[PDB]
Order: sequence, then C-alpha cells, then structure tokens
Amino acid sequence: MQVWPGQAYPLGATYDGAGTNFAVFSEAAHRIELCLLHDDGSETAVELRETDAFVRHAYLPGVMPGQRYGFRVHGPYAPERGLRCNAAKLLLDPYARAVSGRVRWGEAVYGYPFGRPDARNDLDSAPDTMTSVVVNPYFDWGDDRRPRTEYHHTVIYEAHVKGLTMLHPDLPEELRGTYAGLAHPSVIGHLRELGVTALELMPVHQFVNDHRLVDAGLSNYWGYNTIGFFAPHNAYASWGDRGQQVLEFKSAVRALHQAGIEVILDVVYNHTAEGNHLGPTLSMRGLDNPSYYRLADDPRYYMDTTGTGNSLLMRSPHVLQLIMDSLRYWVTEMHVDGFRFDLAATLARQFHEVDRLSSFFDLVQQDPVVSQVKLIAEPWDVGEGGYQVGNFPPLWTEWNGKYRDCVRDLWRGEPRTLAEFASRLTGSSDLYQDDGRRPLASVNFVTCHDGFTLRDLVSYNEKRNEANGEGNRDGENYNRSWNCGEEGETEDVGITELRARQMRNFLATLMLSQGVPMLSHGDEFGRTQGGNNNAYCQDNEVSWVRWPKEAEATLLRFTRSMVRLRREHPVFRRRRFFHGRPVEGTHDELTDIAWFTPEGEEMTSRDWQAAHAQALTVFLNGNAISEPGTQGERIADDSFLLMFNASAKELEFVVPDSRYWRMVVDTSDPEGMPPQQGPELAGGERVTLAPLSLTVLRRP
Amino acid sequence: MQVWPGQAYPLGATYDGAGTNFAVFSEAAHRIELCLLHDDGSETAVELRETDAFVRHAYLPGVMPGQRYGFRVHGPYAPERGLRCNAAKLLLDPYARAVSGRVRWGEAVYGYPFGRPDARNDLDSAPDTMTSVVVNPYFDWGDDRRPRTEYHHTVIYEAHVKGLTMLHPDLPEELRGTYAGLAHPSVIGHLRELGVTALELMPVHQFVNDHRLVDAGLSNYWGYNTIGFFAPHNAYASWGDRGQQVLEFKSAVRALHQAGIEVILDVVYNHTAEGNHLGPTLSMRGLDNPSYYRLADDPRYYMDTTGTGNSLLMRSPHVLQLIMDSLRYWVTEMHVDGFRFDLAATLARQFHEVDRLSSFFDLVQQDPVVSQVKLIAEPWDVGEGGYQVGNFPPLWTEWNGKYRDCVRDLWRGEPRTLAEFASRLTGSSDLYQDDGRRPLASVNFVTCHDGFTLRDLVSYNEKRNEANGEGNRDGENYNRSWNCGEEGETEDVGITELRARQMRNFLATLMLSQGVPMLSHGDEFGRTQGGNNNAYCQDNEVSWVRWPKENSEAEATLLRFTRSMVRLRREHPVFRRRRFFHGRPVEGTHDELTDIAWFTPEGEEMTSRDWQAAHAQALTVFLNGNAISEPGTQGERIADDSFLLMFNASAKELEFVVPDGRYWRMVVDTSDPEGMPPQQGPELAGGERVTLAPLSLTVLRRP
Repeated sequence: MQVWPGQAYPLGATYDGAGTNFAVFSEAAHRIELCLLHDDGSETAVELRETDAFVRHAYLPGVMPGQRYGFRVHGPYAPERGLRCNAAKLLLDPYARAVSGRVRWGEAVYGYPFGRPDARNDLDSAPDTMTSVVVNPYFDWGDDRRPRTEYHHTVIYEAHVKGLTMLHPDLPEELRGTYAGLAHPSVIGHLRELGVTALELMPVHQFVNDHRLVDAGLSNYWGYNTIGFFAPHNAYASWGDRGQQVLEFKSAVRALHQAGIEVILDVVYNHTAEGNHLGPTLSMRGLDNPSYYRLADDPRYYMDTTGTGNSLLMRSPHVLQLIMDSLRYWVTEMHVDGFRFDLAATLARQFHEVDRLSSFFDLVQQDPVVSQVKLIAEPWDVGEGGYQVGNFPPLWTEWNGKYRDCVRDLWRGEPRTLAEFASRLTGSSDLYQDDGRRPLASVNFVTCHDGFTLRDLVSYNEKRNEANGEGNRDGENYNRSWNCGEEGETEDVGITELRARQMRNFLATLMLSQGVPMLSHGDEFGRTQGGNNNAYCQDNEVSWVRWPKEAEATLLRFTRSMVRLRREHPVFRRRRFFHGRPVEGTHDELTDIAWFTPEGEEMTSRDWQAAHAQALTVFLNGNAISEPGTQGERIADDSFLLMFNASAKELEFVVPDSRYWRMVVDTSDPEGMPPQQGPELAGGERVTLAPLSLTVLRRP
Repeated sequence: MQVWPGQAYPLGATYDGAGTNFAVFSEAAHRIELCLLHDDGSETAVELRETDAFVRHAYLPGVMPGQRYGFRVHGPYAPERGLRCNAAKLLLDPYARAVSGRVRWGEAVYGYPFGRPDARNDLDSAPDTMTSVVVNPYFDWGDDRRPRTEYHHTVIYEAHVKGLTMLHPDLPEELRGTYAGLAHPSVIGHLRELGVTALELMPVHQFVNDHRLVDAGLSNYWGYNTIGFFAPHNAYASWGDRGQQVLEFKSAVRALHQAGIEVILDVVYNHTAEGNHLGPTLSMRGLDNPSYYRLADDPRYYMDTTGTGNSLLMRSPHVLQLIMDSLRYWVTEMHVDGFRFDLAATLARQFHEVDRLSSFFDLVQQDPVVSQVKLIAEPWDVGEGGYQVGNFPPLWTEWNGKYRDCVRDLWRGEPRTLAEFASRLTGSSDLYQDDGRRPLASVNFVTCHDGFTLRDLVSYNEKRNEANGEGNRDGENYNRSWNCGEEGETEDVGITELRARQMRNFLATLMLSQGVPMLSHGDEFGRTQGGNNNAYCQDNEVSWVRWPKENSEAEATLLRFTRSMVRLRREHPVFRRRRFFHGRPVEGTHDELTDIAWFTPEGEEMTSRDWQAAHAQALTVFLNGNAISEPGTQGERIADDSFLLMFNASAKELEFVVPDGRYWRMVVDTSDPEGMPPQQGPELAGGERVTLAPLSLTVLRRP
C-alpha cells in the first residue's frame, strides 16, 4: 500500500534492510504487475511504472524476506510474431534468488489450451506453478578462506546432491539427501580421507520435473533442465523452501572451505525448462518471448538443435547479461570455486550462428570475477575448421573424451596406438596446449555420470536402460566396455575377482596420468546402476549410494591410499604438464621420462607405431623435474617405474639399471596393494606380471 | 636477487605486503627481462620466464613500493612484418599505477636511427624515458560517501587541475596547481558556494609532452596525449613522483566527496602517445606492436582515422582488457564516480571498423562497475548509419553540440528554427530518448575548453591562436559568436556592459534548460584567453584562472550572478524534470493543465504554423509549477511555484505582456547591471505590458 519508484539495478529481489527493490526486464510487454503473494493465496498487484532500459521497477518498504512474489505481463499474444505474453500466467523472476514449491502439473501452467497451440490460454497459473522469493542477502562467512587450490594439486569428485547422502546411516533422516547432509562432518570427512580438492556437484540450479516424466512415475533426477539460475534447488533443502535454502547451500560451502574442499557447481545455459512451444509458460516466454529465446524464421517455433526444445538468444545483450550476472552471483555471493558448462559443445555452437562466439571468450577473459575461477567444459567443432576462437581463458579446461576412450579401449582388448597412448598419460599435450590459444588442462576421467559407472564398466557390453522407458535407444551405445566373462553378476569367483582388479587398474591409470583426475561418486565403493548408463530419471536405488559394511571396502582403502600417492609424489603432478618437451624425453640419463619395452630396451623411431600397444614400461625420473615451486624451490622426488600389461598372457618384465627398487603398488593381489607392504627388487631381474595388471617401483 | 614464480593476474606491478608480482602481456616477445632500477642507474636484469597465455611474469619478494621498474623485450625488428621490438629501449608497464619522470627527448627514445625509418636503433633509452613505479594500494577511505547524485541534480564543472589552482592567493605555493591544492577548503568552498555537484577533471592519465612542442617553447597543457591509463599524471603532484601521487589523488577525491562533489575524469582513449611510426617507442610499440595498435594494409603504418596518429585495434583481446581494467581501476580503487570520453566520435570509428563496436556497448552493459557510473561522450555518425548501436548503457550522455551551436546562433542574432530552439530548452527530446536505444540525457553547455571562453565568446569574431605557432589555421573557424561592437578589449562602456550582460544571458539560459548542464573553469569570473580558442599548448598565463581580489567590482558580480542561478535551479524542480521532456510534447495539451506552454511577446499562444518561425527572436515560455507528473524519492507529488520565461533575441526594445488575474514577482532580469538573481524584483500585473531592452531575459515567479 506504499510504493516508491526505487532503482533499475540490480534486477530481481534485493532487500534494503527495511525495504525491497523489484526489477523485471521486458522490451515487448504492455504492462507489468508485481503480484505480492499472501499466505492465503491472494494477489496484491502493484503496477510497476518507472521505465528504464525496458525494465519496469518499483520499491516496497516493509516487505521483508520470505515474501513470495511473481510477475504478470500483459503483452501481445501473437504466435505469428513470437509474442506469447499472457496476463493469466503469473511469471517467474529470472533473477529469483530462491523459489518455493514444486511444479504441480495441470492445464493451468501451459499458457495455451491443449486443443490449440496458437490460441490464448486464460487459466490462472498461480497455485500450480512455483513462486519466486525475496532472499535475505545477509550471511556470515566467518573465516571464509577461499581455497585457491591449484590445478596441478586438484582431485575432482563428481557427486549428486540427493543421491549422495540418501543412504548414509550416520546422518539424521532429516538431512538425508539434502544440502546440509553435504556439510556433515562424517561426509566432509569421507572426502578428506579420499584426498579430493574439488567437489563438482551436479546442477544445483533449480530445475523442473518434466511433465511427460512425472506422469510416468519417474522424475528428472540429474536435472540439466532449469528455470532460475540464482537459487538453490529446493527439493534438496531440508531447511524449507521459503528462502531458507540459500542459507543452506551457503552454510554448506563455508563448511567445505572449512576442510578446504572446493565447490564446483554444474551449470546449464543451453536450454530452459519452458522447452519448445507446447511446453509450459513459467518465466521467460511470458515476460518477453522474442528476446530470451532464439526463434526460427517463423516466430512460432523454437529451434532445438539437440532434443532440449529451445535455446537462449546469445546475441540479445540482456541474455548475455543473465549469464554473466548468474555466474558472478555464485562466485561472489555463494562463494563457489569454479563451474562446468554442461553441453558446452552445444553451448559453444549456438554463439557461432550469431558471430558472437569469439566475442564471448573476450567477455570471459576480461571480467575479474569469472576469469579467475575454474571453467570446465568439453571440446567442440564449429562451422568449418574447429573451435574457431583465438584466446581460451587461462583456466578454461575440457573433459578429455579421447583419454577415457583411449584407456577404456586398452584393458578392453582393442588397440590404441602407442602414440595415442603416449600422449594420454602425458596429459594430452597434443590437444590441450598451455599456449593461451587452447584449453590448458585435461580433466582425465575413466567414468562419469554419463555412460557406465566403474563397476558397470567391467560388467556389461550392452546397456540395460529399458528402465528409462525411452525404448532402450537412449544412452551411450558403444561404451567401449568389456564385461570380463559374463553379463550381469554371476557367482563365478574366477571372474568376480577379475573385475575387482580391473577397477584396480581403471583407478590406477587415472591417478598416474598427467593432468586433473576426476572420480565419479560411488566408484570407490563399487556403485552399480543396474547396467544403466544414462540414469537421468532414476531417482531411486539405481543411483543411490550404498554405504559399505570387505569387497566394497578393499577398493575404498585402495583408492584412499592411492590418492595419497598422487598428492605425495610430484612427478605425477607437474605444474607445467609435458606440454613443452617430448613424451620419450630427449634420450639420455637426465630426461624426466623414458619409455621401455617389457623386453627391456627403449622404444625407437619405427617402434612408436605399435598397433598392439598392449605392454609398456614407463620410467619417470625424480630429479629431471624442471619446475620451480611455490617459492623458487626445486621440487624433487624419487624416480618411479611403471609396467603396464594390457595383454592377457602373463608377461615377464625386466627392471633396467642394474640401484635397489621397491614395489609400491600391485593390482594383482586381492588384498589391494597400495597399502599392503611389498618386497624389494634388484633391477634387471625377470619378474612375472599377472594378466591385465599393473606394477609400480620406487627409488631415489 | 631472489626469484619466485608469482601469478599472471593481475597484469602490472602489485605490492603484496612483502613482495611485488609483475606481469606483462606480449604475445610476440621472444624473451622478456625485468629491470629493477636503483637510483645510481643500475639495471638488475631478471629474466621473466613463466608463460601462461603469453604473459611473462615473476614474483620478486622484498621489492617495495617506490622501486622503479621497466620492461625490456627481445623480439624481431621487422617492420615489413610489423614487429618493432628492441631490447635496448627500457619499456614501461602499461598497468603501472604511478609513473615518475619526464620525456628527456633525444635520439634514444625513438627506436629507429635518425637516418632511416625502417632500420634498427641501438641507443639505451633508460636515462631518457619515464620509469614505471610499484605502488602501495592501501588507503583509508574512512567513510567514502560516494555522492551518487542523480542526473537531474548534476551540476558538472569542467576544470583543469593546474588551470584551476595555479593563481589562487589562498593556497600555499606548495599546492598551487596540484592535486592536494584541489583539496583545499578554499577551492572546495568556491566549488560548493557555486553549487557544482560533479567536478570534471581534464586528462589525468599520465601523458607525454609531444616532442613537437617541447622543442617549440610550448607544452601539452591539456593532456590529450596519454601513455599509462592507470597513473595520476606525475606533473600534477606536489608530494612526489615515486608512487605517492596515488596518495594525493585518493586523499583528494576523499576531500571532494565529503563535500558532496562527484569526480568525473576525462579519459583519452582514441590514440596512444607513441602515435604513428617515426614516433617515440615508449610503452607498447616495443612490447607487442601487432596486438595493441591498428596496423593495416602494410604492417609498418598505422590506420589513421584518429587524426592524432595511432589508433588502438578495438578488437584485440587484451586491448579490450586494458581499457576495461583501466576504467574500473578508477571506480573501485580511486573511487571515481564517472567518466568523460574525449573524441568519442573517432573512438567509435575505430571500434566499428573491426566490428567490435556493438560487442563493446554490450560489454559495458553487463559490467557492474562501468555500467552504473556516469558515462559522458560525443555523438557520432559511423560508417553507414550514424549510431548503429542497439542499446546504450542507460547512463550514457553526449556533449550537446547542437545545443551550443543553436544558442550561440541565437544571442548573436541568427534564425535557428523555432522548433530547433523549442526542443533545446525542452530536454532535447528529439536526439536523446530514455528507452535505452539512445543516450538518456542531454548534457548542455554554452562553452568549454574546445572553442572560446565565455568572456571571449562575446568579444572576438575570429580566433587568435597565433601564440600556438600553428599559423592560426587551428581552432573552431566560425565559433558562431559576435564581438559586441569592437573586436578585442574596448573602452566603450556601451560595449563593456553589453558583454557582461550577454554573458548573463548565456549563463542563465544554460541553467534553466532541461537535461544536464555544464560549465568550464573560469566563466564565473569571466576568464579571457585573448581570443585563443584552442589553447592546448598554452601552459602559461593564457588559461590559468585569475582569482578576483576583493575590490574587483565587476568580476565579483558575475560570480554572485552565477552562484544564485544554480541556487534558482537547485531550489525549483521545474527547471530539471527527472524524466526530461521525453514522453510529452514541447507544447503540452494547450489547456488549463500543462507542464509547459509557449506564448508571444504580444501575449498569445503560438499556433502550429507559428511553430515554423525563421526569425524566432522573441518568446515567452510558461512552466506550470503544479503540473510536475514525476514521483518523488518516496512517491511525493513534486510541486513548485510557476515560472515565466521571457526571451528577446531582438535588437530593438520589444514590449512583452504577462500572459497570466493573478500577480507575478520578477526574479531574474538580465539587463540589470547589478545582477538580478542576487537582487530584488518589482511586481508585474497579470496582463500589463513590460518594456524589454534588446538582447535581454526576464523570469517571473508565482506559487
């Protein structure tokens, strides 16, 4: 009942101690109403009249947080002109700092009558839809020391916010599956014992349960399909949904930085949950359709290049703004350490149909907030020629798809070249050069959420995604996976211990390779998705995490004692990866590395093209480490000796240099042998090595 | 020494409490040395070897602010390829946040042998160049009440740092013409008394006195030839040049802001002081010539659209970073509240012939520091289509040149269309909207450092820039002015009062015209340059401000006239409408209730054909003080007394009639020689005639 004009910046819900400033963009709306929602379901419509930059805005004192607010836009309803505004639907603030409730699917949330897509729907959208919230922006990050952990000291961990803690019998069933159950000391401590420096969560941006999904008993579980990029997802909030979740995720980040674990929340900006036409009408299509979504040359239909349904307009400057304003809000206000752009390949494509691609990596590389955080993405190829960009921000990294496809295609049985294999342990120096013209790292992974899990990775040759309901045609088809003898679990102990060390190999490869190793959550305990490699709608025992009570425990203390080895020996984590100098080393008795035959000699000019690159002996030196440290200190370390047997028949290797070596790891024995103490070796002496197995020696 | 790795961000020299972290962008250098200079000219070479994204960087612990550094770059000298590197010229860090010294012009700083322009010079440019200096960024902004005065309240004052406080008999000799002298209670007194709400600083980024001037008896007094966009110009500091100039500036904005006065600084971006080839190799030519300047068609030579030499390759990835990092270092480290873009017209012609132009007005649009501050610049006509940008930063303003050329043409006696002058008072609705598709303001000005001064505008018909040594072919050719009887200083009293009464017309028109006003340093006293209208090279008595003594009768009257026109504006809203006349018409609905209404000398409402008056000499604008349909800071109806503007640009007496039964109290008359805004006023009847001397104004007031 008291309306001041207020300010045009910042857009959204911003509370000035005893007032609130509301701002909403639209360049094609007629009139905007801000409907202050009451608990009894009544609308207190305040027309917003001050116009600046096509943003209507007004300030209401005495309107304190928890206040539920929406928008109503009267605009032209012409699907011929891309004008799909509607006054009946109560729109959502794209800068909603928090959102209450869930989508209750009905006729009302659709904005066209089910019979006619070009007709106008005039149902009230108000009770069924969600509801944006005025977030109290105060928070006490007490000693919030920003963990500036380096890339060459990082161990990422891909974990889901609900699927992680739903079954830990240590957390109250109150906090099970929730953001606070993330910052529980026992869980914050399970990573500390692993030795991970980077927690990369899945989308915490608030997402919508697909209509055609919940009406199938399922629910979007991963949720790369969002509506509001300024709010924690509310079904992960055990502290309620009336703005309290923002104090949740914030209380969970500070506790992570307490134990010095970074947060890397996942980010989708390649489509919106409103989907193509015939979808719902919730936030964007209603406020201003033709300058949030890229429309075809028939304004009635949205160009989905993938299956998503719609794509944002990456040339309309107000859309560029929601992205940089979205990224900045988390880094600064929720104190997040890096991002990862889902379908950054579909993302980086979209720009290049508006010339605006290489002008965006300029925006990234100039801004001080977003540049100096980790940006993790995936390689692409656009138009004709490739990336077609000049300057990659010098933290911008890719998930190495040609390393896992190279590792998976090693213990499987098929060949990768010894050249393909040399450059992969090396840290993919051939695809990611540190120049400042290419991504500067490789996020090595043997597995992630897409495709199998490490357990399923050696247990199936075809998927078993009939549980997704998509006719089994979905999901990665050629997982490059070998099942070790039979499909499904079988009792046969002969093969059941075969797999148990196949994962002891998949994990060891990841840790000794140069670069950034990433673990998917559950591959320490041996997590199984029932052969399902795309579990996006399995919000159940499929992608829950079973917590152990020996087999599942041997691998946990395998991983946890392996990660010790990575953190402890600097030849496996070289600040400048082998970007400069060759993979063989300039052959002499000083090089950082030199490759050997199981027979004993060095590889040679026409030896590097070994199609059956099954066996290898890689010697890394502990004194050729040509990098200064934190303070100009020469980082030094022992020399190590790797011996790979990606070949069934037992192989006999020979340790060169005549020097007392110590076997520090052996895949083949069942008790797990990072921790189990080992014997000394002489060097030169013939050793036998089990099939499909690794061994590593140590000497200063 | 002792060499640690360091980082690559932030570019430039940054003091760490115990160290200094250097970084320099050069994507074509082959190896970069850092040179720590002592006082006894000793260069300690430290080979920066770490290379992330073509930034060579190292961390030097124990290096302290005040320690002099520079860069030396080993790259190929092939101008047929465009590379003009030379290991022998002690470069400067483009990010250096305080610079010491001065160009000591000789053969050594130019980077080529004075016989051939295409060959290679090997002269040590270390004792003849400036030297970058590490700076301590700590400062105590106790309560920096950033005076975020809105555009309708803004009274902008264009001063020059030296040219404001050089001849003041209140400042000690120490602080005359400096930054700390800018912080004096005296000048801040005269800035408040006048009522300025934002002081505009002529170029403050360190600039290079052109060799063409230093071997000419002259020097670059303005400073539109800059080198390091991050440093206070050293020659303005009375405390020291090894870094300390940052500590003046901050304590200076500090003292200004406490008074409620913004700081809008002028920035020189269209060109760099190394200029075109045959120019001194100072900062960027040697580091990386390709990715700073706009070379084209032939590598050796620089696309010259700027007309002042080198342009700056607006698509280069680290040229966008240098500009944006330089804009906001002044807003969030020096606490500046706004900017002014010299030669924004040309800069937009450099930004668009790379097709990065639109990409920039989006880059300013999102950025929270550069967007939300006052952005002042020039109109332009780019390539094909004029503006050719979509949506402006909705704080973007222009220097309303079609205002001054329209009011100069008026009190000189030329027939600017009765519509061309309607919209100019009105808030310049026609050229400046508020959607976001055009600049959301109409910054007005009668005169400035470009062109005449206000006592010169009324005394000379042609420029007199002979003292510039450019043969008087430089300067605005027709300044649309008139000398008022005898060109120069006359003894004729009939002339001498005509001027100081024309000057009252020019100042008063300005202070009632909608939009955002602006004055230049000297007009409150009426400073004369001697008809010199481009005094860029007069660092002498020509453009210092003379301060009026106490027994200086006439000059003190203009000052007391000016100090109360700002009063009349800061005290009555009707002369500054939050949304200027931007939706409404320049006439209003011709009925009982309109914010505005235009009448005749003879006393009738002007007709639509009467809106086509070539000889548009006489006028009477009514503003309704109750028809202000704009909300308050809290939603109040802002209501006022009604005003009555009467103009006569004629040359004989014209009798006006007061259009409005009720009564009017005359509050401003220009023909009065005592000065009316600081005087009393008779009562006009409400229909009675008034005799109005030629070239004179009258404002009446009534609640």
